Amino acid sequence: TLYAPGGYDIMGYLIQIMNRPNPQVELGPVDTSCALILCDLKQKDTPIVYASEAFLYMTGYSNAEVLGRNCRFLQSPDGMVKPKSTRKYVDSNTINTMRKAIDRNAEVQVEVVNFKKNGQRFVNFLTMIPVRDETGEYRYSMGFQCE
Ligand SMILES: Cc1cc2nc3c(=O)[nH]c(=O)nc-3n(C[C@H](O)[C@H](O)[C@H](O)COP(=O)(O)OP(=O)(O)OC[C@H]3O[C@@H](n4cnc5c(N)ncnc54)[C@H](O)[C@@H]3O)c2cc1C
Repeated sequence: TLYAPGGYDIMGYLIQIMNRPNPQVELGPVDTSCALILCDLKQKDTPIVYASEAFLYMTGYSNAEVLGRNCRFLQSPDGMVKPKSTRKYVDSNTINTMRKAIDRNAEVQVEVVNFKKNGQRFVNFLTMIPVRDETGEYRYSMGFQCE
């Protein structure tokens, strides 16, 4: 996984999201003080390319343990979840809903059981919205996590 050398336009993307003409889920106002991440949809397995301070702190994982990985790792108390595996602590329907929404560039909002680095179980009120890069086409996905 590689990252944009100059960094990501997180604030620009936040504004883009709040300005979206056809919102499908209720986000309301959000900013960089929250736990959020940006994944690259044009790279293998939609890797995380940006994680806010709040996300790292809320989950207990460091930047080096988050960047370049699919966020599904939060689905196991040991931070290890293989793609297509049948999770034993997370509802399959919820996981499937997330997968199809991403594949369709459709907004989605769910409550999913996740685990912190120390293994603590928590419910993640998660919202994901597709983001267009400078080309005007969808390239990234911004996720908003809330314990
Ligand atoms: C920006 C962003 C932020 C994210 N943040 C989080 C986060 O904070 N926490 C989190 O947990 N995830 C998060 N995700 C989601 C995660 O990265 C994956 O997208 C999610 O787990 C679903 O995709 P998958 O690849 O894991 O699917 P898969 O590994 O393919 O798993 C799908 C599961 O659903 C079941 N299933 C599939 N199809 C069907 C069907 N037709 N009928 C019945 N069952 C079916 C299967 O049994 C399977 O185990 C985020 C994603 C993005 C893009």
